[PDB]
Amino acid sequence: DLHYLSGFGNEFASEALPGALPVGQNSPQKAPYGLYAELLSGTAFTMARSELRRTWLYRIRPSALHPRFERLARQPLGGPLGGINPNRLRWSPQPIPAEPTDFIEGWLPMAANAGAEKPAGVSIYIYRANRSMERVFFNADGELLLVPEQGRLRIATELGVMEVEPLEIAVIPRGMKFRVELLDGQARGYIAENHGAPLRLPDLGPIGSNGLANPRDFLTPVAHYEEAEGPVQLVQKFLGEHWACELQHSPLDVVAWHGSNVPYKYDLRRFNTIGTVSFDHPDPSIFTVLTSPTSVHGMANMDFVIFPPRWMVAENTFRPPWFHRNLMNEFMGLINGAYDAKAEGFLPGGASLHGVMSAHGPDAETCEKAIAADLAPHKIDNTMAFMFETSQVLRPSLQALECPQLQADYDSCWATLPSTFNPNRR
Amino acid sequence: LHYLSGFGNEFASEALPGALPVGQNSPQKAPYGLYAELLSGTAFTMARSELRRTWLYRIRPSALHPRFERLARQPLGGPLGGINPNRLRWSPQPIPAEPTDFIEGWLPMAANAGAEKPAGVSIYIYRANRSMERVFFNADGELLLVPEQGRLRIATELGVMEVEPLEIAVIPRGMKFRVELLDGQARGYIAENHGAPLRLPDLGPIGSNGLANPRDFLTPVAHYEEAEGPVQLVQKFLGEHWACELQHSPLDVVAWHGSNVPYKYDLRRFNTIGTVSFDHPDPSIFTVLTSPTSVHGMANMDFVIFPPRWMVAENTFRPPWFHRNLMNEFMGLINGAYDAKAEGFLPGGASLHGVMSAHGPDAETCEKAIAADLAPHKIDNTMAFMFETSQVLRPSLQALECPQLQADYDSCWATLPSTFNPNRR
Amino acid sequence: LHYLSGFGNEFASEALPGALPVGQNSPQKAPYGLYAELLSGTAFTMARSELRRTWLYRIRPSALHPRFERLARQPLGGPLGGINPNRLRWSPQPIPAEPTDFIEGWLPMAANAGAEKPAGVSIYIYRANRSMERVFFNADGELLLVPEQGRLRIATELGVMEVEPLEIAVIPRGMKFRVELLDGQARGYIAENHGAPLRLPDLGPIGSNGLANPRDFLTPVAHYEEAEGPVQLVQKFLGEHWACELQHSPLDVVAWHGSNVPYKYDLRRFNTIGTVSFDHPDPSIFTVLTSPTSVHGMANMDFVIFPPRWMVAENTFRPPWFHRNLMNEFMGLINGAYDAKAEGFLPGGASLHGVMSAHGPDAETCEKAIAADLAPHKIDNTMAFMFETSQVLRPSLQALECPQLQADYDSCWATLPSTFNPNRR
Amino acid sequence: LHYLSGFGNEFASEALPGALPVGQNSPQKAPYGLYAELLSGTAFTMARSELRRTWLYRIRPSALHPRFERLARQPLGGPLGGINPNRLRWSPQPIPAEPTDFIEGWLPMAANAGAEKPAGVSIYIYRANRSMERVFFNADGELLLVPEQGRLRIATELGVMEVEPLEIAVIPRGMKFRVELLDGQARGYIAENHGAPLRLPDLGPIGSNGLANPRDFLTPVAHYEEAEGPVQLVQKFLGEHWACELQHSPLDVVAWHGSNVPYKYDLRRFNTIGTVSFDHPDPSIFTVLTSPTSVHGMANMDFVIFPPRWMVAENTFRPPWFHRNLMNEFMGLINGAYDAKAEGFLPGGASLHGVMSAHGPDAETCEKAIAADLAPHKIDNTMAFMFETSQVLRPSLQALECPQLQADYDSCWATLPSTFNPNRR
Ligand SMILES: O=C(O)Cc1cc(O)ccc1O
Ligand SMILES: O=C(O)Cc1cc(O)ccc1O
Ligand SMILES: O=C(O)Cc1cc(O)ccc1O
Ligand SMILES: O=C(O)Cc1cc(O)ccc1O
Ligand SMILES: [Fe+3]
Ligand SMILES: [Fe+3]
Ligand SMILES: [Fe+3]
Ligand SMILES: [Fe+3]
Repeated sequence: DLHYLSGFGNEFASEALPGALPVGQNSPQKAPYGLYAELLSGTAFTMARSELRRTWLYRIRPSALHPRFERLARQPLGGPLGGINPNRLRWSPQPIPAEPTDFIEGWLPMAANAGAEKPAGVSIYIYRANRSMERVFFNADGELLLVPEQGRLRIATELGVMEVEPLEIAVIPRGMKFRVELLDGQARGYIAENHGAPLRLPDLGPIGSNGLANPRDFLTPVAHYEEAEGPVQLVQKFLGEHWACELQHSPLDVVAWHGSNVPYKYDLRRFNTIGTVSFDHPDPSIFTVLTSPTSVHGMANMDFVIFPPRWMVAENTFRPPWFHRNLMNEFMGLINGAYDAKAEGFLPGGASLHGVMSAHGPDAETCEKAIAADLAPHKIDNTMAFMFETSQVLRPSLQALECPQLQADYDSCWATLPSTFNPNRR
Repeated sequence: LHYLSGFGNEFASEALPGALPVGQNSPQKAPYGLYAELLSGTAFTMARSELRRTWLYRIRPSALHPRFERLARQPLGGPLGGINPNRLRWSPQPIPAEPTDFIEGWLPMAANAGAEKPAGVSIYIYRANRSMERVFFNADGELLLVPEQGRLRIATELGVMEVEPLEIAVIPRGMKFRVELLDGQARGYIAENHGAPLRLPDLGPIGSNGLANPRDFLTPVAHYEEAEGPVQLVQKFLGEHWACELQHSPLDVVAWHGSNVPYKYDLRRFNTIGTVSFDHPDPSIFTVLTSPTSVHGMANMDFVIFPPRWMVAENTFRPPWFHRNLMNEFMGLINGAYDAKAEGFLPGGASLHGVMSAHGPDAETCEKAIAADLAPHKIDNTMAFMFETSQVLRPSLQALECPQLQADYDSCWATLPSTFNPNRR
Repeated sequence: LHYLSGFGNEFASEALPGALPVGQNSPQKAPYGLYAELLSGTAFTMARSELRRTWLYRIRPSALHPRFERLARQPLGGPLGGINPNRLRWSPQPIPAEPTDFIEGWLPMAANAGAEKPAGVSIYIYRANRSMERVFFNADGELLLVPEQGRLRIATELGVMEVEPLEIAVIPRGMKFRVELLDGQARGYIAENHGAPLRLPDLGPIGSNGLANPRDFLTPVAHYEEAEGPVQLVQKFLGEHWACELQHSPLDVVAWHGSNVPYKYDLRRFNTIGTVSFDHPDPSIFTVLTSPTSVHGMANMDFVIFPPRWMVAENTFRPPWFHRNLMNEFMGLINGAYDAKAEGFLPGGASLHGVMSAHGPDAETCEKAIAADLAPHKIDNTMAFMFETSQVLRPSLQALECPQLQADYDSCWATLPSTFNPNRR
Repeated sequence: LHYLSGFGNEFASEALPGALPVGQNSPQKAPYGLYAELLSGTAFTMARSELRRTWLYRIRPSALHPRFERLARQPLGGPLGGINPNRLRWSPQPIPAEPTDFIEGWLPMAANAGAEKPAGVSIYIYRANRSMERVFFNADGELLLVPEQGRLRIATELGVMEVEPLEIAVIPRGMKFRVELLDGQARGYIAENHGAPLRLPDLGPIGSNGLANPRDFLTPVAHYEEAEGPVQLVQKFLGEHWACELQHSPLDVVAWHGSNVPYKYDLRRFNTIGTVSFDHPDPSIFTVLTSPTSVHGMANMDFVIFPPRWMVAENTFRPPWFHRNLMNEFMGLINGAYDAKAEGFLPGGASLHGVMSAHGPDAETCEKAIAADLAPHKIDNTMAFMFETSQVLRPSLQALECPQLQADYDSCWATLPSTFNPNRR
């Protein structure tokens, strides 16, 4: 049923009725089908064209037709930041709550660059839901990157419907209205809420003009509108708060649209993974799928990086990640299988945080196997881990620090590292 | 009053002949026994196009002052309002009965940050009923002033300028000035720019002429005062008023040269660019002045106007399109009526449409425009404007409790009908 | 003929279902037994916004060809003309009698450099009376086509597009095509771009919409030929036509994806921006496409048009102002009449005003515009354009020797009167 | 021989203790009575990342020389060849019988410009059968040397380095050196860079390690000659050899410090990056050194290698894709065989595929690569490379008439079969 349009960054055009898009202009005095033209400006008007995101919508009712928004009683993001804590942290998977919880009600704040009330940089959540949304929602605080881990989602957006399963990702532009339906009854996955410059493909450098995530594989849904008359709740997230009003129509009433500010999805199984074909262990920036820049050239707001099935051929090399201390902040999760660097304790749905200059690296067991291994071409398979790497430090929420799922002795995973130093034998 | 023209020029003005040193900035014995002082409006190391600095030749160094002390009267110390995503509209602000000079009468409307940590832009509406009997400088930012009622006579260190409704003036951060109310009372708007100084927009395809022409930006000529007697010196620092008493007038600059200057501009001289075919151009096209960030293309704020202009778009919906925006749109009105809003938006009024809030023409403007007979139409007798900021503008507590805040703004859109017919393109 | 819309898109098109490999570019065994081939329009390492590259899935690789040999017929061999700083105007070019297909009919008009050392821009007028019975590619640059008389049907590697006067078309460097004349004969203008590929201008204050809207740029859908038999393949290299003989059609691309594409654009769809107040905006404001240099702001060439448009400027001299320009202004005319010239400038004609040559409205146009009663006037039924280049344009020997070159173009300004009266402001 | 390590370092080396002035560059009385001399490899005002300058402390200043005089023997005086778009391949070059030292033996293969107006890049193959009994510098550009047969002992102003096949060496413009042939004869390739100095490529997502690691670039330590006796000093200027005679050694630098240095690099140390999944990455991914232009992303030339490497791409056509390129591809071979060409391409040989020429794997390689059953495979015992330039490479007349030019290179692609079946995905 669902068709998609391909090509990251494209000026797309889609209409659900023939000729619904005005021809040769954006704002006819009398629009086709008696629709209303509406502009969704995702960026300042004066961005360089390469950075412009904006979409013209031709819709049954203007978005401006809504009564006063009011603050909902139920607020999942109102918990305070946790205390200062430099420790290396790891969480076991999050259980799905018993009480009714839809997609937006189910975000568990893990760690963020700032407090919810003054969004900046990145905010990280784990979502757990057991109901489809019976309302429509937009996020005024940022762009959303969704990384499903358990259960498929059907995401009905203003520009059309997309379905996403684990091993795929989805991105929803700031301000865009959507409704998240659960195809498998319940769902769990990771969210990076990006409050800065929109995610986009990394500069490829010497990799050139193809590879990593190829832009042909980024898919955007085709136009689709609803005509359901009767009360519909519109919720927006603003400064961390859920506010709502009630409409008497469906706000997913866009019959046609054209432009570049679009929801999209991507299948990580399609990543054109580049790595070493010789020796050593490349910097994990080499696995970058999407990135959000800052005004500081080369220092991202965040990089979305993956660790996929891949060939390991490095000769005479310590193949797992090197022991590491980073200016950046490293938040990892796991979609399936096991991650190469950690023998036990890092499960799908789990998470780790190694903040600025925290000493990390492969655990004792992994290290021991790696040095002893007899090296031949080896394909890592049946796994997908990822990282949200942020320039700003990630402060864990109080909820996360108080989480029963917060493992108590993560530090022990390094505790048995032996000295093997012998100044007498090079 | 005489003026020097040319936005961004290296000016030179002297109130006494030869008062400027010739061929250097720092003579050992300066003409007329004046003191050389440097006002660095930017870091020393800015590229030359970004540099703002003025050399002052003055009777007493600004360094001659006793300790500043916090004033009890603090117009800008009120809290920030609570979180509120709603579309907001305010009726004109009445002028207070209590004695209130220019600096005492800034009503905080909305700001990117709390007054104690200035960042981005702070927006105010000023109301005053007294001329200033003292001198003031703002350590927190550059001031953009947009008079709505009443003329201002502004005595600055670099000289005197007068501004009336339909003109704007800008006072650089740290520059001392004193505001006289020529008409007894005054009301207008203020954008306080805590970021990169306002400048002319990059014209892109518009090229090398158009919009605000640089020849129209006017700076006053040198004028000094020789009052001996106690003068209060007030500064705004991190939101607070602090003061000391001097025994001389700090407006004692006999000559100056450089680029860091106060200036004025008559909005009636704007070379308005628009469509000459069809459709409705983005309102960035009406940009008068802009403050950039380190992110190319994304301003700290754009100052944009909606002036008398020709509407000629054919087969077009001529009023603004329905819109949702990353940026934050604060609109004011200097005179007349604005084309997007039939009623409720008056001179001295304000509207705030925050990031991604759904806005556009009201139901009435909509009906009329679709049924209108398209033909060249001169919009006249109006002047609206917008301060557009990239950071969200947080309404102050005062603005949210304001009797002038309209209770039923959302109702102006309430009667928009569905006209959809799936069976008729 | 179907098209794909959106300037600069990563497009994907297949003439057979699933002819595009899914999830990769280079399968070991490609669908349908096709061959993968990459056309790199730019260096691999360009920033993504500047990247132009298309993947092709074709019956035979382009590498399957015998040695190229120089043809005896060389339309572009003529030398550069002598040095001449004068203002030049040519009448329309007659179509020659002898058989002349599209590539045989380019009359070199003016160019930044000799044809054997391509640089900047080379300008031609094409005259043809035969469809091509061969396939062609230009190794020297991107081709901007501006038809003036006659429809073209252009069969490219990526598919077929048809172009008529008032439309333009661009064929990327190195891409193979064949031109069929739908009307028996054809005439038009060519800008051959040896520099950075043409693209949409930065809009500055115009914002995110306007001028040439990206949705209006159309790219053909995949289309392949299967005619076996002998086919001549010609390439232009350093000004010369070289050819080889193939035993298959080189237009055998069954599927493709990417961003290095031919496209067309309808100039009637141009969202024309201009003055809605007074004065006369810089003609850069009419920019459709632009080729930049490494010097920001200074294009290799701007392609600018002068379309139907409302003139409403008040108390203004509305025709172009008198002008001297660093840049070099080559004008053509697709239909109608141009606003700055009253006689002598006809469809298919050309004018050249080089670096610092004094140009402006002719005496007749000037006289009328000063005397006119001013009111809203719609310029209609006309399309002029300009190729504006930063490097000087050297007229060819053929152009300087042309019978179509007018002998007394200077005379059109000869009657400009003084009207200066120092006693009457 | 000892070396200092780290591409782009501020190095410091002295052959006598304390010969480098401490804490300054220009003492009034320098240690040991030496002369200070600055070698400015770049403009003074380059950003520091781009700066190359070396301070020398030497026995006599370089200014002590008689007038230079044009040599009668001119190795590079032959003209450019005619225009020729064809794909070209040459067999290895024989070494001439006549006495020919390093600089006498450069055979021009292809260049962006005629020797008299150096621009971009010039490519040569050197053949020599004598060591130099004289000293040489190149005013026209930086030299990248790629030995293929025979070892070199290169005495430079900054010290002595030894280079063998599989290593490269770079000598900065203007620096003096003398080449000794350790094996009696030598043959190899040269890229003469007339533009921005070669440097490490921006790594992009590869990040902060990989490709050529900076620690592996080695520079010789100070070494001076005290001999008095006749020495000929030759320079290449605008393509011509000019010489004067000294009665002392110009390799008399006792101490030096700075960043403008000769260096060498072992290609066997290249941290090769490639696909660990599928497809065939752009060969830019093999970049060792690059020379930029003012156009970001578009190199003057990239130096790229094809080294021993693991081939794991699954369900993939593993050899280079068929290709047409804006850029110009000159390939060479140091040892073994290159993956894309079954026969005809030997160590010492060369290919040129110019802008938009159709290239790709030969029919033999292609056929085999489609049929092979894929498994992990280490390509080994090979080293090829490419000089890829943005400007077109014109082959010299010498190279076009060279007996070693292969008469039927096009034949290698002539047996490419159609395998298209439109009725079978
Ligand atoms: O495994 C980790 O925790 C992250 C990581 C991955 C990698 O490839 C190199 C370094 C590193 O810290
Ligand atoms: O009228 C408004 O509120 C502001 C506005 C002006 C305009 O020209 C286009 C869009 C827009 O929201
Ligand atoms: O008429 C011309 O020749 C071209 C031209 C057009 C314009 O709008 C302003 C100046 C100019 O030279
Ligand atoms: O083999 C060649 O001629 C050079 C080459 C190498 C490569 O990896 C991809 C394309 C290409 O043309
Ligand atoms: Fe790390
Ligand atoms: Fe708006
Ligand atoms: Fe002109
Ligand atoms: Fe190639």
